[PDB]
Amino acid sequence: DILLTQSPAILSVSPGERVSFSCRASQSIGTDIHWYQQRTNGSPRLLIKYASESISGIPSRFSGSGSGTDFTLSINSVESEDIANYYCQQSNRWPFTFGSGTKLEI
Amino acid sequence: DILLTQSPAILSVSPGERVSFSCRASQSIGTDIHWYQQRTNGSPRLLIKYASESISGIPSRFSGSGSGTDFTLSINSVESEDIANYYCQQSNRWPFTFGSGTKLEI
Amino acid sequence: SALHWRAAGAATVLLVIVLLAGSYLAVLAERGAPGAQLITYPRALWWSVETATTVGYGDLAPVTLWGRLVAVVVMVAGITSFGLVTAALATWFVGREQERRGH
Amino acid sequence: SALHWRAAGAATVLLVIVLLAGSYLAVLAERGAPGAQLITYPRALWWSVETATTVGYGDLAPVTLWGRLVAVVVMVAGITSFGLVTAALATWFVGREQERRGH
Amino acid sequence: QVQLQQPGAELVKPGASVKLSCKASGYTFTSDWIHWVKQRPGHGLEWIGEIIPSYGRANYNEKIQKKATLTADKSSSTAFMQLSSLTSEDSAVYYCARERGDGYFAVWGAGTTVTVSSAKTTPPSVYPLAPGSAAQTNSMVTLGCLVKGYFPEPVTVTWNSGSLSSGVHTFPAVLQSDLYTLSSSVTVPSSSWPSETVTCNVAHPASSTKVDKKIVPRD
Ligand SMILES: CCCC[N+](CCCC)(CCCC)CCCC
Ligand SMILES: CCCCCCCCCO
Ligand SMILES: CCCCCCCCCO
Repeated sequence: DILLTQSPAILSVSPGERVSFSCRASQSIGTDIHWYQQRTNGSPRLLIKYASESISGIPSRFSGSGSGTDFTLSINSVESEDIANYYCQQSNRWPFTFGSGTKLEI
Repeated sequence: DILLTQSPAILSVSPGERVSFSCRASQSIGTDIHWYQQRTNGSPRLLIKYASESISGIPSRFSGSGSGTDFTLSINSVESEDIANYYCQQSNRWPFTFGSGTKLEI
Repeated sequence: SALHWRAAGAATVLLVIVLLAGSYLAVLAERGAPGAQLITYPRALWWSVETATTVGYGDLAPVTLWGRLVAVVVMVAGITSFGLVTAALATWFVGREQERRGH
Repeated sequence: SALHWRAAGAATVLLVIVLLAGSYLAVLAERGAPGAQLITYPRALWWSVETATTVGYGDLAPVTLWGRLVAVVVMVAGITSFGLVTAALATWFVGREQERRGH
Repeated sequence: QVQLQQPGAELVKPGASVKLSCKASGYTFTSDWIHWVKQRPGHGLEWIGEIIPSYGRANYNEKIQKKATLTADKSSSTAFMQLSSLTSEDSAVYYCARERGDGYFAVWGAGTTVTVSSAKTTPPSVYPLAPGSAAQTNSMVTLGCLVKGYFPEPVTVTWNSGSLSSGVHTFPAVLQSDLYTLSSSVTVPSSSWPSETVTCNVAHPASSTKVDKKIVPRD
């Protein structure tokens, strides 16, 4: 199975600053990584599909990059609504696996 | 040739607890790993074939997981009969190789 | 319409059905097998095409029994369909050569 | 039964025999070579099919001399058998086109 | 409309079994896969299994203990996950997600909080929280609702049927003798209260009881 490590678990950023989340895969998965957002007592919400493709309804400040084993979720000018946990998930090999998660605090 | 490292060599578990054995391959072998059990002064006994397939006669508490280089042999609720040595063996590339072995103690 | 052209068009339609059914059945057969990459329909359709054409890049390949049995059907359907097209072209050329010879 | 259809059926049966014999002889030839992956019969049969169809994904490939010589026979047998099928289809279409022309 | 509809909570005795649901709406194709994800309090997302309703084949995560069985019902467009022999380790939030066969989970359900305990279901008690007679108020004013003595989790508290969300805090519950207790804060301008009514809507799905409570001043 494919392991998805997200380090560090917590990222401290002052308001209005760019923040990058890291997701490393144990083996190459091309661009089959997907990002999700989960606020407190909320269900996960798809932010980015296939590493860098946008989703309708997601704010423009959310973006993604990377291919192979290293993938990045970037938030340009962080805001209070962006305080949540951020997971990555791979769809290259069965079964689908999740990352441990990275919390964003302001 | 393919190297199969089993670490640690000894696992201490209290009765009725799940225990996981680790088998790492020097290179990717898909799911061509097989698990065996050898009690004291006994011959090896096949427990799991092709990483996660069951064998007739093996108790239900034995299971397997993993693909690629990392493979796991799990025993749900360990019992006294489960005290033995556990080997993994790969069949992806010639020649077939064995793991060093992991002993289970209660 | 002559037979060999009707049979070619029928083979082309049949090939598209095999590609679509092969892509659906491959994902259904490959999910559940750890390490399998033929588990999403868009790339499964791409894999089926490069299988029926016998190109076989190697980016996608089935690992399960039924996923490989689906592959075999896709291979035969692709080789046969394109072969029937070649056979129809031969009939066209031979029929035209008979008229070119007066016979 | 006409020749070209009997020959096609004979070629199909012969191809199955080549696939089965090729899978047995590949494992017999590849075991003993360090790094060889064509060493178990189920996947060897899958390798033989994707060889006779000339798909060649790359998941399995022989490394020994006799394992590759077995591969060559499988390739020729597969190309020839499917080619004879195409040839039989051409005869069917040409024979039908003669009757369509009255001749 | 919501695409995946799950119950609020399910109280299961240790060793007993439960069957969860996930009613699907919206566009449904033959290439749809319904997934189930487990999330324990204080843990990440854990993939359980998948099922294709247009065929009925179900796959399961082989790394974890298999305690689930996935079924589907095309006549009602509802997938089911049957959990058997539950312990405290199985107490988590179980989401269902719909994948269009292309890898990602485009839509998630609200999740069913499964609590494995030996206790008994207790509906909550809601109490108003108004400032005392001697209390200097600024430009704003804070009101509250006390939700105590309920089991199991969760409770969804809204203010004025959801129309009031800005300035709303809901503190996590505390466990005290097999009973939970929390409070919810709301900050409206001082001029708006008590002229404009302020009520809290405490819904406890485990007991199928949703209760309102108006916040009127003391004397
Ligand atoms: C230029 C493409 C030719 C590929 N063929 C026939 C097409 C079948 C889709 C493969 C047949 C193998 C059965 C002929 C190769 C003969 C060397
Ligand atoms: C070649 C026949 C199609 C394969 C049968 C469906 C796939 C198996 C699902 O378990
Ligand atoms: C092409 C002839 C078959 C190969 C001969 C058997 C394989 C060699 C075993 O040493």
